[PDB]
Amino acid sequence: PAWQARGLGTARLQLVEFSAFVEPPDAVDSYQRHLFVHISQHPPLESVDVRQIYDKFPEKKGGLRELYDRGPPHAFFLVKFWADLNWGGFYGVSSQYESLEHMTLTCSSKVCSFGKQVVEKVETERAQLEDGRFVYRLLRSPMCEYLVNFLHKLRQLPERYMMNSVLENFTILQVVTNRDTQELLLCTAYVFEVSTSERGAQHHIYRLVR
Ligand SMILES: CC(=O)CCc1c[nH]c2ccc(OCc3ccccc3)cc12
Repeated sequence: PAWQARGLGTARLQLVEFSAFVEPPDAVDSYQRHLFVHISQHPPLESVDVRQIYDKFPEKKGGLRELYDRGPPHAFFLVKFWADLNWGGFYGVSSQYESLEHMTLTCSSKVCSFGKQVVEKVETERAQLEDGRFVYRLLRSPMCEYLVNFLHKLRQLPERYMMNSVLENFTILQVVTNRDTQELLLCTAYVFEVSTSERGAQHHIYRLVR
């Protein structure tokens, strides 16, 4: 019917902002950051069948199929990114979410290659009540050396189509849960392409359904 999402969020937990970036060693003297990917959230979304992408994510325990069976279904999103790979500095990742309620969150980010987990970062964040809403800040988390090395390698490939072949097998799953209750709040699958040089980062957000 309606009650379908218009952005990457639920009624309990909206994404405010996400970005992955690099600030070069000279940012100290004149500031600059490069954004590989970026979502800012300050008509319903299109949907994609989750069965179609199981094989791109880990299986057995905390993999897509069992997370979807566990549910709740309305918390599952797919982000397609066109990443801007055109730039020993600082590689970071910043997320911010908002809720009506006070929770401690667990945020897990699982990097996967050919559908199999390679690295995983798990952080927790207690709420900070601000003007009405609660807010959850995970700003400037350092990027896993895995990704940093991946990026440098990807950057050097001589053809966009090779970058996209390589990225065809590279995925990220973000799972955010209420650390106290264990309830799942947001689950986001990321699939990746490279954008062209002078087009910067873009994205498109889908609901995951079945
Ligand atoms: C501390 C960590 O390592 C967490 C990293 C993380 C969580 N969600 C993400 C979504 C996208 C992303 O990187 C963008 C990218 C990756 C590969 C090629 C081009 C662009 C990184 C992350």
